[PDB]
Amino acid sequence: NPYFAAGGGLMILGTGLAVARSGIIKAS
Amino acid sequence: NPYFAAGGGLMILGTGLAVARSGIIKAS
Repeated sequence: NPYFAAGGGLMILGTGLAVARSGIIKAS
Repeated sequence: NPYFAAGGGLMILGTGLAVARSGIIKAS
């Protein structure tokens, strides 16, 4: 679990990257 | 985590490859 609790964090920050790219593109 | 922190980087550069192929095709 703790060695593989980072996959969820990378998925979370990747969803954040997609929301930021989408929202960032809308702002631009 | 650090042994598997490369899966996120490969996914990132693969998304970059898709954006570059899409954008590169548009430029061509």
